[PDB]
Amino acid sequence: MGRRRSHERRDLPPNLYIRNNGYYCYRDPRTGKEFGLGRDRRIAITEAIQANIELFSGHKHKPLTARINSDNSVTLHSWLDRYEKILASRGIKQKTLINYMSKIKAIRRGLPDAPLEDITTKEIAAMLNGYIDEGKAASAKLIRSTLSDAFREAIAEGHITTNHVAATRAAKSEVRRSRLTADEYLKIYQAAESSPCWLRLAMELAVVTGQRVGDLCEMKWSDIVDGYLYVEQSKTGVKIAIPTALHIDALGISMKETLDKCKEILGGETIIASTRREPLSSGTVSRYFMRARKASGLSFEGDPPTFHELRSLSARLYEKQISDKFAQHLLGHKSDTMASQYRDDRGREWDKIEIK
Amino acid sequence: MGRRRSHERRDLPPNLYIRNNGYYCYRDPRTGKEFGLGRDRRIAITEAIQANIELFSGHKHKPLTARINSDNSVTLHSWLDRYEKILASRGIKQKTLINYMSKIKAIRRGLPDAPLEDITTKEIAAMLNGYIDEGKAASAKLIRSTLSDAFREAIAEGHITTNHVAATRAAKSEVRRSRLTADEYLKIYQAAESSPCWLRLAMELAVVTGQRVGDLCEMKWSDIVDGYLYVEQSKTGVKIAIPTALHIDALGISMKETLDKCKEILGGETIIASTRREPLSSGTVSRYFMRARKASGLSFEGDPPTFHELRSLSARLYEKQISDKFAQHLLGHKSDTEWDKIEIK
Amino acid sequence: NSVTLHSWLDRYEKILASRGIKQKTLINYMSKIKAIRRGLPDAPLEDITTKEIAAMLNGYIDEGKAASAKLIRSTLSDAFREAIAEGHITTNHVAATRAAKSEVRRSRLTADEYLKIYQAAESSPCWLRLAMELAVVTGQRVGDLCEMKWSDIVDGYLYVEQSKTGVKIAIPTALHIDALGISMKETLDKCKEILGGETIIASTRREPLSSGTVSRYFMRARKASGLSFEGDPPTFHELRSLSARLYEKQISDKFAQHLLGHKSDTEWDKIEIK
Amino acid sequence: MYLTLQEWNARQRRPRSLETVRRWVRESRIFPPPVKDGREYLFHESAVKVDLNR
Amino acid sequence: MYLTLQEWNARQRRPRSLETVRRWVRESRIFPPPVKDGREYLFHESAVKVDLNRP
Amino acid sequence: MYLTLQEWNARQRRPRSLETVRRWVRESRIFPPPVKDGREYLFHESAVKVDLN
Repeated sequence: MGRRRSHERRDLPPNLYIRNNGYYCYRDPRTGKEFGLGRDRRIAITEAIQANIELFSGHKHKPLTARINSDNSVTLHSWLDRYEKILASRGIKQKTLINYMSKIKAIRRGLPDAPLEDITTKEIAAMLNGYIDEGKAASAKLIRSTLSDAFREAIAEGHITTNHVAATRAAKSEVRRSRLTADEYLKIYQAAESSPCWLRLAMELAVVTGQRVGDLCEMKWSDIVDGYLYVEQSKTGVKIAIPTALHIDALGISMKETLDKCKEILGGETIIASTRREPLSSGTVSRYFMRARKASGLSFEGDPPTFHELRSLSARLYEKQISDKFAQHLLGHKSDTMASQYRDDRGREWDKIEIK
Repeated sequence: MGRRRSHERRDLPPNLYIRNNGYYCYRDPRTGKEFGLGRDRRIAITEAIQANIELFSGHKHKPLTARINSDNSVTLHSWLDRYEKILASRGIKQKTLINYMSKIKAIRRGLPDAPLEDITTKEIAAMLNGYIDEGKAASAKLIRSTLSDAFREAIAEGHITTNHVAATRAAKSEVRRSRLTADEYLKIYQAAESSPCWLRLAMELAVVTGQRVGDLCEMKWSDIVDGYLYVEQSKTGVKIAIPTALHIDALGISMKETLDKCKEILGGETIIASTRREPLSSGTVSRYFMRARKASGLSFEGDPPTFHELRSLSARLYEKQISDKFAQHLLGHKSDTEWDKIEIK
Repeated sequence: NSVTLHSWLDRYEKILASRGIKQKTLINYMSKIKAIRRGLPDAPLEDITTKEIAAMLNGYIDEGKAASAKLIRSTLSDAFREAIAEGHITTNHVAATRAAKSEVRRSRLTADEYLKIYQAAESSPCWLRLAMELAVVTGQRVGDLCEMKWSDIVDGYLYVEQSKTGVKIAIPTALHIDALGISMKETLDKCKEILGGETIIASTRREPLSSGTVSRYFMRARKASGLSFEGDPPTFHELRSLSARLYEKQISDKFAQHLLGHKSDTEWDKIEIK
Repeated sequence: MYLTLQEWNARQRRPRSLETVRRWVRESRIFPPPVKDGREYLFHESAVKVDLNR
Repeated sequence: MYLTLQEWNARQRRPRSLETVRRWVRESRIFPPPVKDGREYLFHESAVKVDLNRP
Repeated sequence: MYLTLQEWNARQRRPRSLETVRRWVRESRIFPPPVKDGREYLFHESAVKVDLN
């Protein structure tokens, strides 16, 4: 070219130059233009050096102890962009798709821009374990699973031949979400006086019906017919009818009695509405339930319970109250694996055995 | 050749390529072309000498490592021709064979005609997804399954060695055909007035007996002994005997009354005949049922229900009228395979 | 470079040391690694063939130790799987083999047999008999029975913290086996009079005892009784199996499960009329 | 994991004089820069040399 | 959780002197700055020395 | 980990002149080949003088 080397680029990276005004500008290998970035020297070079994370521009790579096997191909950061175009055609609910994007985004700021047959299993483990040392173990499991299905679909499109991610293991969580007893229940309901009125009503309604907080904010006064409570879960899709004759003596809460309270005080189209006579979100209900938790002053071991824990407390109560098969059909749950993993205590209460 | 030897090649790295502007470009022994390697002298030569020599192992008593030598094979289309012959001797219904050949013709106009040992997993996916984006999801699932079966039988003979079709993924689609109700059937029943008489009788007899439209056209009056109705299903071959005593209390249609109306109005060897008093095809009974759909003026969410939905409607009615074990013992079902009232139990 | 099998097994042990597991557990794996050392030559992982792996594996299967072959095969496989993660090799030549199915041959214990052993434990100290009745009345494991202190008993209860699983239960001091003639209360008080120590089950010197000596001395009284079985003679741990088998026909099945420390469910059934 | 200027020079292809090591930092010939923490640079566990020329 | 003057310096890349760390605190070379409690200083968990100078 | 030109030739059986050894470098007569540090070449401890033709 006209200017191969100079006494100005002599202290600058391949991209980025310096004008006659002491200013610096970084070139663009897509049009041949540039933008002015920096007035200093050690700043423009320390800025036009991370985009420079990809001089492929000479240099190759090799760690301590390893083999060789390569040839030629294309980028990969782009594959993460084409993978998102495939997931949007798999027909997924509008909530699960977002869960995947968040993970793919973490993969972006985790692994270096690199071809696909370059990212070795060791590189994926360095990033994976990085989240484990931070405590986030449940995250590393989802990030690994997602990054695993991405390469699987990649191999099915003539790009890769192996799945290095399948080589590394996945973290094993322990679920440190403490449960909620019946005694701590009244302790929170008593401190829910400073909070709105719909909170206490939806708090008892969430323990008398044992439904999800999401479907709890979807019930209307038209879903009640002949004394039944037609509820259509959105998560699974199961359909059940809850009788308005239920009752919890362990807390002294009647089903019908609780329902009527939401018809006078609250009032509206939905069973649980706001002070403005409007339906609330599933993130605001469990939100205020937290305030009464912290304001209480009680202490636990691990992670404080939640509004969803009310569903668990509801199941444990109905167990000893009536039967076991009763606290299974009401929760809109089937199978025979979670019915037991939802009755446990997880280091809280001793499993006392009685003469029976 | 034209150059044989010269300067700029006295560097020594084979497949070298020092151009006029001092720029090396390693050549590939597959196409003859080359890519820009580097702008250095002792850098590009190193990236060219490692290619010439193919290393892998490390210190041993004479290794092996193969990566060449190959011949003798066949072409896709050619093999796809005899493939159909093997299918004709597999022993299956004539209709099933047609639905397989239909997928075969799709592969022909979907994949080039080159040796079966050249088809890459990429090429296969490029064709499959080409039918997925066109809305033909369920189609790319049958074509993929049929294509994969053509390769396995190919390996069995000794043509190829690996099934590159077993690497791709089969798309999972959701049913689009809507479900018929009990209020929409009454409307269509009224819109079928402009249609022949056998249409009405066909509808009622397809919801009271819950039999396939294909077998409904094969029902003869001789298959009625005393108070039964022997119907040999053609799909699977399940034998059943429907008693002339059933009646839908949700639509007000008795099976006995329906049968008699087909003996006076129609009149023929088959319970469901035409105005000419002769058997009608299975594609005609459903085609005119459609004429009543667009005429009724009822819109659905997706794909409009068909005459087959009358069967599904028959089961969903008997399921609440009598029992569930009855519905499964009418449509021809063998084994088990919308709000459950949860009483205090 | 830096390859070889042994060199990896040394960097592999440290990896398991950070896995965060029980002490005895980590030792079990180490004993398996040492066996692999003297079972396979010292050469690169990419050189080890599936044949040599099965040659060593089957060698332990023919000797009669089929159970050991399963763990050694399951452990050696994990080493390679973690080796590939580092980028050492590319394939796990251990996933091509097949673990030998081993059937448990440790005979069970009956009521008649237990009575014959308890009486034969006369020559033995005065804590074995107490350990027997206790292990059958509580149905607990020998490991926790030695870590039981008199402070655990609270208002007619028996707080027991299982070491193996970690389950927490409380066995009331009101139980009684109706087949051998043993009472929970009468058994505990019999230990406070005879023994007399900090732990429910102590030595003649009023000091806690190891869980390896409780079942060790039990063996002596087993071979001294003169009873023949089919396979491998039952052990002290069998008292736990005999305990449940008795309580299932003494009270209920849901009681035996809660006593042992189980949570989930996991011979001659009767064909009812309905 | 961060190392010192002395510990870093010990884990390289060829250990040179401390003077030369300090020079590379000043000339910005290592990705990423050491970043002076008090009065002694702190190399990154992945900070390798790059070398320029004209 | 708040670490002390000694505890914080005992977790840095290179442990220094107690008087030295005290100097940074006065030079605001500690981001974020420690909090006065009693007689000693309490640093933040993610507290790290920085350079407030642009040559 | 590596060995200088002198430290490598000194271990040889017939230590030749520096120039001659430097020539076996440009002629790739040494495999595994040596890498250039700054001004000197650091061969491998197992590097041998492969004399071909």
